[PDB]
This record gives sequence, structure tokens and C-alpha cells, in this order.
Amino acid sequence: MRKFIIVKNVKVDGINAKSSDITVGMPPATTFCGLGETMSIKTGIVVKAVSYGSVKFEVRGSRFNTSVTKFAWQDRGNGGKANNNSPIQPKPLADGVFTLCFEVEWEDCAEVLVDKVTNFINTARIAGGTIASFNKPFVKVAKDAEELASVKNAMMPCYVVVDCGVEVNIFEDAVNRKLQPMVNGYKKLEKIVDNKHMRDKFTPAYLATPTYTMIGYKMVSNVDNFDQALWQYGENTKVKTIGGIYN
Amino acid sequence: HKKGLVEDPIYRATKTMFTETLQCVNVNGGWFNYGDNIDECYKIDTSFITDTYVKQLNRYRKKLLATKHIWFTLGEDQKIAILQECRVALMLG
DNA sequence: GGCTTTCGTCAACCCTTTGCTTATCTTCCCT
DNA sequence: AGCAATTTAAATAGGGAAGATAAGCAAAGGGTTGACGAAAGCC
RNA sequence: CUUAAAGAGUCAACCCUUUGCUUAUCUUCCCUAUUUAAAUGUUAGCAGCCGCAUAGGCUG
Repeated sequence: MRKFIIVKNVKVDGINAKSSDITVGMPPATTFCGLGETMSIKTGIVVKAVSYGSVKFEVRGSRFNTSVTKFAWQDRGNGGKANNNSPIQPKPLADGVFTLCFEVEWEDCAEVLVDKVTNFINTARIAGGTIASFNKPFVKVAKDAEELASVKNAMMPCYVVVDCGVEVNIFEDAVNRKLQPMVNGYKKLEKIVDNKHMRDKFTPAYLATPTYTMIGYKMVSNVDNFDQALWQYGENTKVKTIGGIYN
Repeated sequence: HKKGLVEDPIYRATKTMFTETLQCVNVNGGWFNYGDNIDECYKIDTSFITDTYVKQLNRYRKKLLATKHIWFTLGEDQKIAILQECRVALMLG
């Protein structure tokens, strides 16, 4: 027995489009799983999965180059060079209207759940982008599978993410089978021995290289199983769909 | 006259027990029609205090008092069916 | 003893010019 | 002061012409976006 | 606590000019629109004269 809260038409601008070194565009499912665990921390409603779809999404720039951001002189000790233009590190920006659907388990009324999600989203930040606007979130429940599809079709219109898996690698199949690659998680390289320059000193830290899976965009109504669009934190330091690989 | 209606999806998802569902039955489930004359709707006179009404209320309340010890020994299924019978007899009367 | 400023150091490309998908709809039935 | 009738049938076919051309210029710019290493005054 | 955290792309403009889409065409034959029927619904609310009446009565 499943419960969901849907925030439709989440207009967000200033999204850090740099998903990884080789992916620029839509934020991956690690971003929205991070947003889900962020509310698990601030609001206390513990979130299993998030199904996110893109209503609108434009990467700022041309069709072959992204619009770089005019950097500001914010480091310490480079005064004197501040009159000249700051050097640009690559961070593409994008705008996106999203539709989010969080699997939550809740025991109180739907009004306080909607208010808690609204108070989170008013202080949230989708992929480094300020949430410009969002409709009032609404609670829908998936008692059975037809009710699961009711929740699924309540995200209309949006293009959700379905996992199609890795055959050999990322570049090969992106040309061959023409699917989109995105960060489904990370791979740990080395333990980090210096916790002085970090957010926490006690949380263990690892250098990571983003693993990618290959995904497709399908409209939420054309997705047969809603579990193939709900991304959640898998126990391989990755994220994964509940329904597995989309067929 | 009519049963309360619960619009809440989480409440419809989770509520199972007798009181634990009944605590979710609010005034907004059909009773609260429009709500602009609430203060006149809750200023009340007490002209019921008569002979036969008070003795009837006392004898029935003490009847309940004497029998409610078997009510807690019932199961959920019993409570639901017994209260359905009580509601049916109440609309009948 | 670092420390913060400014000047000197080291380079060298082969490019290409839209789709990705493509939207949540009535038979029985008796009141 | 509303009443205005019903069915029945609506054409078969033959044609939609080719021949010509569809300019040549000249433009299409760069201006900022550099981090380590190394002298070198300075607390 | 989401490759989290952060960032002003600004400016400027002469698309010019030129032009022959002309030419000739048989649309054409054919043929039954036929037959009915109450306009009813009171189908009219008038003309004088008795009067102060545009109140009320009478006359045919």
C-alpha cells in the first residue's frame, strides 16, 4: 500500500546543468534522490523513491555550446587581479519546469503533509537552481496497481526517466541504440584522509567518479509500470528504479 | 442522518481501527455546508430539562453504564456490525 | 618564517548545425 | 394559439499539354574570461 | 542538504539592385417528380341610448 505526494509544474531556473564531466543537461536521478533525502532530513518525512519528469527544460546556450557563467572574484588573495575578468570554470546553467512525485509514508492528515512539502520546496533548490514557482502539491495513494497508474497519470504532462541499462559502455550504445546517458550513482576511488576542508568532519568521505546508466525519456502515461520511473537509493552507492530496466 | 465522508488520501490509505478511523471524521465531511452563522448555530437553550426526559436519559445512561464492560471484550468486526445495527435501529425509530 | 603581491612561464584545434518523445476518453446494468 | 406528412432516387466517361529559364557580386571582426612558478618586499 | 556552495556578456550595424510566362484549346450527350388533402380552435368581441362616468344597465 503506497502513498505519494506530487508537486506539479516546478519551474526552476539556474539549474546546474553540469550533471558530470561528460553529461550536461537534465539533472540525473542522483540529484532528485538527494532532494528526496534532503526532505527526509529537514521535514522528517522519510522518502523511499522519487519519480521526476521534465515538463520543460532548456540548457542555456546554443545547440552545440552552453552559455558559460560570468564568474565573480570570490577567492581570497587574488586582489589586484579583481579588476580584470574572473576566469571561467565550466558550469553550464539551465532552466527547467519539472513534475516531482515522492513516495512517502505518512500517518497524519494530507494537509500537514502538503504544508510540510510546501515548506521544504519553498526552501529547496532543484539541482542548484532556485525554484521559481510550483503548484500546490497534492497527495494521491496507490492502493492497487490501477491506483498506482492513477498516481502515474496525475503527473501529466511530464517526461519521466526510465532506466534502460548498460550493454557495453556509454558512448557505444548512445550512438547505436540512441538512448540518453545520466548519472545513476558514483564509484568510490579512494578514502579521503583530510576532513578539515569538508562539510562534516565525522561523515566519511570518498573521492568518486560518476557511474552512468543509459536512460530513455517516455511520457508518464506511456510508461506501463510506474515502478520503472520511481528512482531510489540502491545499495551499491548508486540509484536505481523500483521496476528495474525498462523493456 | 448521513455518514461522514473522508476525502483525505493518507487517512483513506492508513486508517483501519474503530476510534483510529473515527478521529478522522471531521465537520468538513458533509456537515459544514457553508458556515457564516456558526455563532448562532451554537447558542443553545436548555428547555429539555423536564421530568420524563431526564428519567429516560438517566435510565438509559445507567443501562449503558452497566453493560459497557462487555463492549471492550468485543472485536473490531463486532463493534462495526453492532454499531451498524444501532444506526439502522436509530434511523428506524 | 611564512606571506602576500606582481611578474615571468608555457602553450597551440579537425570539425557537427535537430530530434530525444510525441498527453491521462464507455461496454453491461438497474435504479 | 399550435398545427406544415410520408418513400424514391440524385449519371455513367474522356481528358487534365509540354518547352524555356531559376544571376552574378561582397561582406560574415575581435575585445575579457591563467594557474602554477618564481623573484621579492613585508609583517 | 541535490558535481551542494557562487557568479552582469555586454556593445555595434544600409542586403542590395536588375527583370516580357508567354503560347492553342468543342464538355456533351440522356431524361415523367409524381397522388392526396375540412384549417379547425365559438374566429368575433360590435353598432345606439339610458345616463356625470372611460361606474353600472338596456337594445339587436
